[PDB]
Amino acid sequence: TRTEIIRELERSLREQEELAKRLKELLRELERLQREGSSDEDVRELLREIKELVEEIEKLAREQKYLVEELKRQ
Amino acid sequence: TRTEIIRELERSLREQEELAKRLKELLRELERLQREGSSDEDVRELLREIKELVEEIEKLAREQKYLVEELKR
Repeated sequence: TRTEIIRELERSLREQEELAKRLKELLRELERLQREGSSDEDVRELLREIKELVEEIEKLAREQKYLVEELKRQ
Repeated sequence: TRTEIIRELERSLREQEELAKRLKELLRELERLQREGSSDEDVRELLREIKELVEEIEKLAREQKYLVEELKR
């Protein structure tokens, strides 16, 4: 039972890494668009995707809390 | 101990929660700056802060993987 929870937790932590990396990429793009100028629509589109990723990152935190509690309760 | 490693994981997750909370807060501000207009400097300043928070979230993932590796053994 320990191993199965750990495998799921490890997947979740990998996902956290990947989402943070993607978020960094989008923020880099936003900085470029702001620096060289762009349409308001172009900025809003990046902000929308950035918002989605941050919401996904929040979800992972709740998952990981649950999985760590499972490991604690064994 | 398993107990002490779990406590470290609990700490790291609390830190992750707080960063996520702050990150949403700053993004709301960023949306305001774009919506209501602002100096380029104000936007760049906020983006610098947001970038730092995201780097910490990535750092915490690596810390948490390290702690889980300890827990497995």
